[PDB]
Amino acid sequence: ARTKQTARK
Amino acid sequence: KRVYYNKVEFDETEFEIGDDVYVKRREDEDPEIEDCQICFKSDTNIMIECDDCLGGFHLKCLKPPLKEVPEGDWICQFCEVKARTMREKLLSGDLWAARIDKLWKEVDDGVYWIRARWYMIPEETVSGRQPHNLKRELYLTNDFADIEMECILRHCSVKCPKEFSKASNDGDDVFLCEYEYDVHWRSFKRLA
Ligand SMILES: [Zn+2]
Ligand SMILES: [Zn+2]
Repeated sequence: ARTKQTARK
Repeated sequence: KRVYYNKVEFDETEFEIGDDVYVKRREDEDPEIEDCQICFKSDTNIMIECDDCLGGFHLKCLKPPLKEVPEGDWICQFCEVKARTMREKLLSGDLWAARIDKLWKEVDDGVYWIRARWYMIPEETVSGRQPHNLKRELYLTNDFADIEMECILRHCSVKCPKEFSKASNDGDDVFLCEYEYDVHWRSFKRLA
């Protein structure tokens, strides 16, 4: 499963 | 009349031939972080993404709660039973994605442009999404257009099949592209 980011790349 | 470049710094961002970008065409918020679809409260707890609805879910908020990010396939309870981000807008057909084919400065006015090679979401092909498609999957068309660099929103990251699964932690702007789609012939060819 993919994760949700905590900040933009 | 045109000066072509391999790469251009535009608004302090470097753009290069082969880059993938979100585009808002002339004729047509950007949140960093999505809410959990269960608690809707900010948290340090790891949030995962449903393969189907692409919604966000805290691990600790699942029933039963998970300790670790599940490896491989995962869908949430809602899909089990059966502001928008830029990626969400793309996948709903409310903005564009393109690969940068060319970059140039227009000599007459000094304005910077790209030649965009459009991606297309499966829904927008006449035959539509197929069961084997992934939700983050795009096709690279043979449609091209001249687009002002001012119309570029920001980079996204489009992965070949060999590199897509390994990009599972790389954020909201990661997409899969395996095929070139010729819109006229309605036919597919591997990019590989
Ligand atoms: Zn939660
Ligand atoms: Zn879901």
